[PDB]
Parts: sequence; C-alpha cells; structure tokens
Amino acid sequence: HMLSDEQMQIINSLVEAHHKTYDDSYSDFVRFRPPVRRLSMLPHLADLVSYSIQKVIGFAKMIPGFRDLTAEDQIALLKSSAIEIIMLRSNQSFSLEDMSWSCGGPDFKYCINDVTKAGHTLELLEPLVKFQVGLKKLKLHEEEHVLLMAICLLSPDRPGVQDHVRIEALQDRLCDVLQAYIRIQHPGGRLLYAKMIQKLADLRSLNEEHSKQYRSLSFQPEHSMQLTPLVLEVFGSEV
Amino acid sequence: HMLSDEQMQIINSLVEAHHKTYDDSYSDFVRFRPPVRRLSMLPHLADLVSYSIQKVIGFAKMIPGFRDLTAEDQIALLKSSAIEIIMLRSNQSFSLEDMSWSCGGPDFKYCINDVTKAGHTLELLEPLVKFQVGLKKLKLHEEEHVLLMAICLLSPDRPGVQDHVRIEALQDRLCDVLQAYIRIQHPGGRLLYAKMIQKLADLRSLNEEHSKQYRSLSFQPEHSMQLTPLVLEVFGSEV
Amino acid sequence: RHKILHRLLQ
Amino acid sequence: RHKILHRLLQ
Ligand SMILES: C=C1/C(=C\C=C2/CCC[C@]3(C)[C@@H]([C@H](C)/C=C/[C@@H](O)C4(/C=C\C(=O)OCC)CC4)CC[C@@H]23)C[C@@H](O)C[C@@H]1O
Ligand SMILES: C=C1/C(=C\C=C2/CCC[C@]3(C)[C@@H]([C@H](C)/C=C/[C@@H](O)C4(/C=C\C(=O)OCC)CC4)CC[C@@H]23)C[C@@H](O)C[C@@H]1O
Repeated sequence: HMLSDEQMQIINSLVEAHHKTYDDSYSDFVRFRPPVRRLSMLPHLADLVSYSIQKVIGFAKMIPGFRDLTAEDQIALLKSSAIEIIMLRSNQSFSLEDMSWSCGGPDFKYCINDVTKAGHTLELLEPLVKFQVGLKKLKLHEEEHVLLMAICLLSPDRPGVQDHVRIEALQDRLCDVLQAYIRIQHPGGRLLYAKMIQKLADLRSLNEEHSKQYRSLSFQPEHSMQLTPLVLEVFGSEV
Repeated sequence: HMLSDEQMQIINSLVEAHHKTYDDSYSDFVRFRPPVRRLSMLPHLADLVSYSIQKVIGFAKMIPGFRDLTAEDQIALLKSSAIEIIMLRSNQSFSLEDMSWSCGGPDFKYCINDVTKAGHTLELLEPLVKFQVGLKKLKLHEEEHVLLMAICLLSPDRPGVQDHVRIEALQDRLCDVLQAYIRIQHPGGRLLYAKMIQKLADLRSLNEEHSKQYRSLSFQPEHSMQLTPLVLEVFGSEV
Repeated sequence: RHKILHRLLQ
Repeated sequence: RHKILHRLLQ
C-alpha cells in the first residue's frame, strides 16, 4: 500500500518548491502598480500575473524531470499552461466567505467586480469562481495541491510540444504518486483522484475562454501597452 | 520689432499644449510602481519615462504643422528625440538647492544616487546634472521653454526622417518665433538665443550616451522585462 | 512595427 | 523569440 523512497522524494521536492515560490503574506504585492476602483484594474492585475509567472517558472525548474527536457518543450509547456497553473495556486488565497481572493486589506481583496475592471466579461468569471468553489470544497492537502499543479504543467496535450512521449512518462509517474498518496494519507478520499482529474478538464475550458478575451485585448494597443513584457511573451502567439 | 498674428498663435498653441500635458503637482506619480531605495529604482523610473512619453506624444500632436506630416516621420522624430524632450521638461521639476528632481516628498525626490539604482553610470549622470544647472540658470520663460522643446522635436537631423525638407521648414519657422520673442519680451536676452541653440547640441551628447547604456540593458532580458511596452518601442531599434 | 505609437498618434 | 523565458529558465 505505502509509497516508495523515490515517490516520497518527489513529494519532498514539490512541497519545498511551492514554499519557495509562494508567499502566504503577499508582501510583494505593494511593489505592483496600485489597484484602482476604462480598465482601471488592468495595471495592477497585469503585474499580479507577471509576478505569478515568475514564480511558476521557479516552481517548474524544481519539478523532478522538467529540467532535463529541451528548452523548447519547457517553453511550450509553460506558455500553454501558465494561466491554468496560476488559477490553481490562486485558490490558496480564495475564500468561500466573501467569494473573492483575499491577499490583504480592502486593496488586495479582488472581488468579481474588480476583475471586470480589467476587460473580462462574466463568460469567464462565472465558471472561474465556480471552479474555485469546487476546488476549495475538496480540501486538498498541501501535497495533493502541489501535485495537481505539477500534473497540470506536465500535460502532453499542449500545442507546441515535440517530445510528448517523455512528457506523458513524467505526468503518469506524477499521477501514480498522487493516486497512491490519496489511498494512504487521505481518509475519505476514495473518489478524490477522479475529482482532481476532472478539475484539469475544467481548466482547459477556462484556458480557452481566457485566451479569447486576451486575444481581443492584445489587438488594441492602448490596452496591451499596460501589460508587462513577460505577460506579452507568455500569452503571445510567437513561436 | 513686434510679432505677427500667426506667430503669436503658435505661442498660444504651444503653451496651452504644455499645460494640457504637464502636471505641476505630479499626482499621477502614485500610479507608478513604487520607488525602492540590483536595479531597485528601475521599475519606478521605467513607469516615469513611459508616462512622460505619452505626454510628449500629446504635446507633439498639438504642435502646428506636426500633424500634417506623414505617420512615419512622426515616429522617426519622436523616437530619436524622446529622451531629449523628456530631459527638457524634467528641468521644470529640477531644483538647484538639492541638485535633484523634486516631484513629491522623500519618495519622488530623485537624487543622483537614485538614478544609479537604475543601471546608469556617472558617464551620463555627470553631464546630465550639468545640463540641468545650465538650463535652470537661463531662467527661460514659459514661452521660451515650450519653444525649445518644439524646436528640439522638429529637428531634421534625426535618423529615419524622409521628408526632411518640410521638417526644416517647420523648425526654422519655429526658430524665428523664438528668436523674435527674446528680442521683444525678454530683457537682458541679447545672447539668449545662442545659449538655447547650444543646449540642443548638448542634448545630442546626452542622447548618445543614454542610448549606449540603454542598449547594454536591452540585451539582458532579466532587466529589460522590468521596462514597459511603450519604452521598449520608442527606445527600440525596430523600423 | 510601432503598433503603440501608431495608436497613440490617434 | 521568447528571450525572457530562455533567461528565466536560467
Ligand atoms: C495569481 C495569484 C492570485 C490571484 C489570482 C486571481 C484573482 C484575480 C483574477 C485573476 C488575476 C485572473 C485573471 C482573470 C487573469 C488575468 C490575466 O489574463 C491578465 C489580466 C487581464 C487580461 O488578460 O485581460 C484580457 C481581457 C493579463 C494579466 C487570473 C488569476 C486570478 C493571488 C495569490 O493567490 C497569488 C497567486 O499567484
Ligand atoms: C520625466 C520627468 C521627470 C523627471 C526625469 C528625470 C529625473 C530622474 C532621471 C531621469 C528619469 C532620466 C533617466 C536617466 C532616463 C531613463 C530612461 O532611459 C529609462 C530608465 C533607465 C534606463 O534606460 O536604463 C538603461 C541603462 C527607461 C526609463 C530621464 C529623465 C530624468 C519628472 C517631472 O519633471 C516630469 C517629467 O516628465
């Protein structure tokens, strides 16, 4: 039943990588452009995501097996899954009491109306908050939450991957660690693995709807100029 | 001796354009990334210049004759003279008492050491502060200061200009307005016009030294990512 | 090229 | 292309 020494070392490396790339106090948020309550919240949220992308890359470089991939596969995996990984780690700040992301006082409390002040319609915000509620109800352990992000990041079905045979080999080896951990250390999780895999397909729909609204913004220069060079590079179509 | 009706209307349009694109209170400075005392002041200064570029473009669009030029000449004139026009309008905040730009409290007071925290050596900062002192000693009127920026912007000797015959026609017509205004409304300015033209050649050396240090930064992505999409476009080499 | 400058020039 | 991503990947 129990895990092996090499499977637990994968857990020791992912949890440590997440602690090194996530701040539960959100102290670096003051270095962003201030939030403003056309598209007033766009500068603050653009810095918030650009800051998150830097942390996702730091977390990716510490995933066992990710660094041995080619530099092109690392880019294709990061570009197509960046917004999905960000939506996963954003649940750590989401709260079911106010139905919003809480990162500080009234300034860093991102309600549903605040994201509307960035150009996003309710066609994406309605399933996104629905995703945060369903994910928050799972009460995932810290090991399970960091495993879901590594599995979502190592997906072979990403546009631009080349050696997708090794990518599937790394993802399935990451899936076996999660599937076994729930059987051993998570009581009442006889159906948890299927619910987490279901959340991956939900992120694909959130990724698709996000890319349509971002594409509409990227063509208008008076709005895309408020973005950061990293966001334009990750969410861009260059290859 | 006196001016004509069409020459004074050029003055009424430039002074109004400068008032519409400059804030003596510097209230929009809080919307930038906060200043931090490797390259800690780079995010704040990158937003400060990107904000200034937007105001220089607004001031350029209200210069009489600039809007009738081709869209390509307007870009070639703005790109090659942006840092020069910015250094001109920056004198409005410079103070000889502390030898620094004063835009607010201790946060928006940009000393010489603060610009060093952006990657700039003293090879550019030493002549730049020397330029601000010599320009501040001239005690230029508001009409003379706005005329110097329009003359600096309409320079024909810019890399990338095409119809430089009309550009020289507009600059010399702008020079005659300045040369006559000093003779009429500025007592003790028998030598002022030559001193202002001398400051234009000084800006060319400041422009050259600025482009060398920016070029060294632009090749390092970990630093150029802290810039804005507008700064990368104006200070870039694309054509 | 210069997509923002074209737009900023109205 | 992707000059920042290459650098951010060390
Ligand atoms: C990212 C994290 C956090 C919150 C994330 C949130 C809450 C607010 C809404 C966020 C930012 C979501 C929004 C809707 C997504 C935005 C991006 O596309 C972006 C904005 C706009 C844009 O592209 O407009 C195009 C029309 C370009 C920057 C993502 C995660 C969501 C907070 C902490 O838990 C840290 C974590 O790391
Ligand atoms: C621009 C204005 C003002 C101040 C301007 C200043 C004072 C501080 C120093 C400033 C910003 C000067 C500095 C040295 C120039 C910087 C740019 O190149 C920049 C920085 C760094 C960079 O490129 O590093 C490459 C190695 C990319 C953003 C310009 C005007 C100077 C303040 C007000 O009067 C409004 C006016 O509108």
